[PDB]
Amino acid sequence: AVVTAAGLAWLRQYLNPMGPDTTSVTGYPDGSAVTTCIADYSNTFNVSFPPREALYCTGSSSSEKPTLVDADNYAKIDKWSNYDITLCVLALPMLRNVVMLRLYPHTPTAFALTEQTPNFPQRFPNWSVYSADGTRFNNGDEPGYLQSYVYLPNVDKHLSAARGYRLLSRGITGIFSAPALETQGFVTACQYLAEGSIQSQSIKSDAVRSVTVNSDGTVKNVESSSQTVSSMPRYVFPLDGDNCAPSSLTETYHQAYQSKATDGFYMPVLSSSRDNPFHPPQPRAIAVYGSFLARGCLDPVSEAHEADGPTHDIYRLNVADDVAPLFNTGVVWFEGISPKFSLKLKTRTVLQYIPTSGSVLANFTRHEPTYDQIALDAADRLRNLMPHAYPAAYNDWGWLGDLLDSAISMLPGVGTVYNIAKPLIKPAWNWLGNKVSDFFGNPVARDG
Amino acid sequence: AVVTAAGLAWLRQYLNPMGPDTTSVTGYPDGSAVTTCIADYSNTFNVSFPPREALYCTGSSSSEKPTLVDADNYAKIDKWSNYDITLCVLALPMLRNVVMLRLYPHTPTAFALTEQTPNFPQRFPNWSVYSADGTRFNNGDEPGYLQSYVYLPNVDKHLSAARGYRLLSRGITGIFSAPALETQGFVTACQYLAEGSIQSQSIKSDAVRSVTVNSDGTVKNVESSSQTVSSMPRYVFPLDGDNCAPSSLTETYHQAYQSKATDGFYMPVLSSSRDNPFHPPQPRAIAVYGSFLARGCLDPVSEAHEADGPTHDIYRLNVADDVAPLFNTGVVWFEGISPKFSLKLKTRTVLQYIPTSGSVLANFTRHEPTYDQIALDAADRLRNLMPHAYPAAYNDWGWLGDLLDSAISMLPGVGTVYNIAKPLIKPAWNWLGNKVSDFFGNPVARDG
Amino acid sequence: AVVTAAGLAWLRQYLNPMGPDTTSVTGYPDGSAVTTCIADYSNTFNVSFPPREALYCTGSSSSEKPTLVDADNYAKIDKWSNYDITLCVLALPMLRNVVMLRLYPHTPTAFALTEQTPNFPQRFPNWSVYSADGTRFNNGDEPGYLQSYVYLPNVDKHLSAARGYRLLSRGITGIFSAPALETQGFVTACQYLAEGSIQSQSIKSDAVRSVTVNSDGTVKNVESSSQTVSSMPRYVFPLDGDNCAPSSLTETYHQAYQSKATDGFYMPVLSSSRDNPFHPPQPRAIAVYGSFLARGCLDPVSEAHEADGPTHDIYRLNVADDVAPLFNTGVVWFEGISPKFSLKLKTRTVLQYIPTSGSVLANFTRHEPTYDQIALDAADRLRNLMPHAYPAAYNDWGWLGDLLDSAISMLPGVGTVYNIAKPLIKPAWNWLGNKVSDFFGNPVARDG
Amino acid sequence: QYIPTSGSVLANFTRHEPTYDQIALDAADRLRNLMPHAYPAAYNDWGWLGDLLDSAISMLPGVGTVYNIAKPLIKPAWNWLGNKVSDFFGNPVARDG
Amino acid sequence: QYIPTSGSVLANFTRHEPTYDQIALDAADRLRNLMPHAYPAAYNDWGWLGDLLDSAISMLPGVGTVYNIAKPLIKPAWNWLGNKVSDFFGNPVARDG
Repeated sequence: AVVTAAGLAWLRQYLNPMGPDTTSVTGYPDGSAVTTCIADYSNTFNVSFPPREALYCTGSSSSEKPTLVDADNYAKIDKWSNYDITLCVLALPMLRNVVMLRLYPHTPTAFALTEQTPNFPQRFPNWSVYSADGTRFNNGDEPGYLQSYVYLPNVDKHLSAARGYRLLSRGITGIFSAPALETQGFVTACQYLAEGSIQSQSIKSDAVRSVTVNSDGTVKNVESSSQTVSSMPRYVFPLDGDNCAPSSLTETYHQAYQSKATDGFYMPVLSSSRDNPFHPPQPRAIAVYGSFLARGCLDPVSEAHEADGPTHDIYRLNVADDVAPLFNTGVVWFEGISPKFSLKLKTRTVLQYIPTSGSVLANFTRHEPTYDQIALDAADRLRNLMPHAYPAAYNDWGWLGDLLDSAISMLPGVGTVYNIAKPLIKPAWNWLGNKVSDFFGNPVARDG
Repeated sequence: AVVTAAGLAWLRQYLNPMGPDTTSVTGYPDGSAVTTCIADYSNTFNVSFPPREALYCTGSSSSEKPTLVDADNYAKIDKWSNYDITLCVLALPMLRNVVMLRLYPHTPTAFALTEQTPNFPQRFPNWSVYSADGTRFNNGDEPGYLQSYVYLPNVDKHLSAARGYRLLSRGITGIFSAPALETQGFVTACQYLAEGSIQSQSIKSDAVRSVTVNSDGTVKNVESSSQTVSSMPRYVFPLDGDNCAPSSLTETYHQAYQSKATDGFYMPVLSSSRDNPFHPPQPRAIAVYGSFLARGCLDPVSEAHEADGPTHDIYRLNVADDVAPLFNTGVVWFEGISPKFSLKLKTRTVLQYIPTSGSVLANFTRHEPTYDQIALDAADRLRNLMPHAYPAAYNDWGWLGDLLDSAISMLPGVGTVYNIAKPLIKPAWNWLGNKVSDFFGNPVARDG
Repeated sequence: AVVTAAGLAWLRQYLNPMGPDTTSVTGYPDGSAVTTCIADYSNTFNVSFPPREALYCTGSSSSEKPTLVDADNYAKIDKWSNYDITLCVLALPMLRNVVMLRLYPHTPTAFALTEQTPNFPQRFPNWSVYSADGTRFNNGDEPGYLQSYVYLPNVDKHLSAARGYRLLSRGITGIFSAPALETQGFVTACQYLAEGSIQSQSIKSDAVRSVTVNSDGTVKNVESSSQTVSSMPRYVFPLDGDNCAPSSLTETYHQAYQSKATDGFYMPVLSSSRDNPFHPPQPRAIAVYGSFLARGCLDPVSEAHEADGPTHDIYRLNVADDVAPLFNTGVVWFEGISPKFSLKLKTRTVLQYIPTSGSVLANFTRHEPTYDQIALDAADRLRNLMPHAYPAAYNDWGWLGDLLDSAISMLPGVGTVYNIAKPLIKPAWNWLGNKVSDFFGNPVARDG
Repeated sequence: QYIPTSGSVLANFTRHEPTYDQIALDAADRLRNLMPHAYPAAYNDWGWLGDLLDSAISMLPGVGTVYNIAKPLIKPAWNWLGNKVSDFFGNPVARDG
Repeated sequence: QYIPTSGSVLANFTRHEPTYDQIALDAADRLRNLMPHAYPAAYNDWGWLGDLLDSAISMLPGVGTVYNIAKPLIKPAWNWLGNKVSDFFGNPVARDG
């Protein structure tokens, strides 16, 4: 009838993954009664404007040939460096490939994605170029943007050796810096659930046409294999790419975070569900789910037009991974950034494993199947009222824990002993105008 | 620890969508903290025996040609009009295409469905004819029944412009009338969860057979492409068509509603789940899930017979839509109806949207992310004890709200302050014999 | 605010399916308000070392020919009978085919499964032989192990005649015996959730190659159909076959049961979820989910290598069934068993039906849609702290019910009236060393 | 009721409480001669049945009686043709259909 | 505000509470002649508005008044050029931009 210590610790690391006090690492409070090993991956990447040597092309040029650097089309990308730029990060719930970095000459109207599968998507220090017309880039085209994946290798190496896993928490911090007199820019952050699923797109086969004209050979096998079948199963994410523009996100979600660029960001991605069960590792090809062109049988049609129905485009990412289901997809945008910026990305991913016998993880297990129902209910309660992100320097929340968690742990049901803990009001997170008030009306003087 | 006003209003519109007091429209009480726009679609259709001009044929006759009216086989359908008829409505959870109307010469043994995909299914004012042998109808066959879809166009137009949606409530009313001295007939209504899912049926490819007999041409590519693959993914509904006969529904479900025909009906379709999350629009081809013929590997067989296993027939509807998951499928039957009847269908569908930026919905948003846990728990509690339908004129329930909702809002957990609200007894909804008693023993004198 | 009698009875049969006091049969406490019929299937099988007449081969030898007995390779299996053996039973949640028996000459390193689909898997009295190299067995190979399915025919016959079903409880008892002076051996038991799903494996089509060399015939249709498509949908179980070795199971799960062989076993398989909804019968081909060989797009690759990505092997069982979702998969191992053993398997499967009108089940319905929330919460609570199995003779648990269920029914939320029921401690189930203590510290003197 | 044959289908549906109640049998034998042979098709859920008729008549058999007096029992008048129907306790029957 | 035409797009967005409030209309008619015609672009969220100005002026109309006295109302001085701005209750306006 009261939150335990372990449940409270889990709640604190789940809501504040990169808070300074989160030193101990604790598991999900459900009493799984299974030997588990919890791993904490902290990584840091200094991302800036890439030089030409780390810049490959995804077109059919690098199709069978390995990665092809840019044949000194880098002049156009220098032209980008003349003006201000835009930098998106997209944190899908994939376990490895923690985030997708993307660099634009200027803010796009939507999070476009190429129809054709790219060639050799590049891990972070390298980038891959895409054309301005939303197609893959071969040398001699017009570069549209740069893209890269931030890859955690230890996560792969450990996920190989595990019966099951579950993501405990994940946080991404964006310490931003730029030369003095060029600190201009804005930052926007938003989380939302993009519930992926294993789907296969609808494709067509090819009808064989043989015309034997020989004196005895007159078979004429004109049989039509050109029917509609299902492609490979892929894990498909329904992120509304057309609606991931910054302004749309700000006006849609009330917990979205906005600030000047120098504040950076700190996104503690949150689970969208209430239970977090173990899953066997299942690396699959990831794809992102587009829109449909032909209305098809959305209108009265014939049998022949049942096939070309509302089939949504599926954009292959050419990246395989296993995803943490029920976790929010995060996205931040930096607009009007000076091209000679410097973003220090810090990712902290803590996740639980069930070690496979004889594997490396077996030597690190740590056994307390603690149970705490109240912590889970409190997390489900708090999901809908935490801000989506905070300034990069905003850690060690005074309101968290002894105040917010305690005040909200008395609401669930009537599992309450303390009569009243503390009144809870609606916080006002106006970082742009320095009028920030936390959940209890206390103001927030600037700590950076 | 007490139901709010907004939660109560949502509960009232969810349980009584077409009640007279439901003037205000309110959203799902989960505090989604998202800019939302709630739309209320009220539609009315006067359905009667169709004339010949509004009656098309679905056979291969109208395959590439557009819809083909009946070549004055309408004499047989007049013969139908000689005797009494039967009228089914099937309310699947599809957002548009609110209901499926179907007209039978006499009550069928099951809700049959054609194996071959029909041609040009018709929106309500028009109908489409199907043969008596459970096949599509070409001119010169024996007509078996008529079918049509009741289509809401504004729902489509708005669903185009939305990031996400969720169905809040849906009600269907069936005001029935007929000439005096021909009021004879019966009405039956039942709801049940038919949990659809995205499935692909198993089909076969075609093996190519080339016999080059030329002096140098002797390739003989006899390779067999005749393997088993997966067809298009479709949203498949597991409605037991073989068991949707009226009598079976009455004897299976205790909340099923039965009455004389003149009472009409009023079905407030209910959600089968406890949470109602947003979903991106996903129009897919709808299909209904049949039964299997060949037992296949249900018995010890060889590899070659693994393929022809228990593959269930999938009946394509040739209709594309996106469905409200977790909502019950409703069905009503009118038996022994005078053929010159008149049914006024009134559908009220209220559903929430997340507007896309710049779309029309953006001008109508209305922002109060109210939270009310007790309302959700009360709805989950009440799901299993509300009647499936009421007489068409039975609105403004005295027992609802101040009595039923209040009495049942004290059960959940022990989140209770008022000591005792009101004893709750088992109601007796015997509309046929005029012995109706509500949830508190009060009787129901006839209001129509 | 207190557990009902019906809820308590359901809890007792769910946790102790084969306890002597479980005479009455009761349904799931959710108040489904549906006409239901509960069936109780109790079966007994005396399994021992099979003789040659009941021993078929699964290789391509018995491909189109029906089952083929062993062409007196039975000498090698007698050689097995010279030494000690190993006997696994694998209780997947399939409704019919209650368990899979498997016999090994000596303990394997993993629960291997053949890549090629076997021929004519045999029901229990017969067995099917598999080669030592993990392939199907034709006469003249090296036999690796024997396998059979324990099939319940009445379950099939009743599942044909039902709108919907749900598994209420299932227990498997393993009364073990052997000639005196040969009682040596060990027994291990473990349950774990293997959440299956309808998946289709990725396969390839075949590219047609026609070279018309005729004077007028020069078509040369070289079109490539050799693309990647999806195979048949199958219900796929993610059981970690590589990690089902006995020692790994013992060291992974803390509730795993270990004892000397003569103790037998008694596994009350438990649901892994909290709600148990009805489902329509859906017999599908069952398959077990393997591992992947080629890393594919787990590394930066080209489009052509997106196809050969991490595709996991799917082992077809050549058995069709419909499964009880959310129920644990059980597995027991008997090591070092004298080859002339005798295992009396007793399975009790109790499950609910919604009868189809006019079917046989309709004559046996029994209507009390009892509701009991507390029983469901108590079951969810108890899931994680019950032992996975008990000695075959350990029934009629004193601690169960009046003590364990009562003590734990006061924890959920604060729905508690009795101040304190009884302190609950951590039980110590050390059956090997005769130091067994139940949940309240009381010891367990040996009852057999 | 059935006694299932071993291995038959009925064996899977058995339901075991050999309840004994002598008073119910005596009450049924008593009531046999004074129940109407039929009722209108819509006449179910008899108010007089059970808590009133069965209780009132369960005290007659022998002297196996604890409650002093339950309720006086009169001769009902089932005149369905003329809408003058009175049940076993004089209460009238307004038409329910 | 709109009255939607049947079947039109607006019909899907209707929102029904025909609220009546006479006092609000009278207060608006009263306030029309004494509000400034415009304010500096950054001058929003008026402290004097509503709880002070509307409340103080809602007691004037007729004698439909319950609260004895709300707050004295003086003549504001909107001198934005010289930074000598005083609102309707004499409180000054320090520059917010």
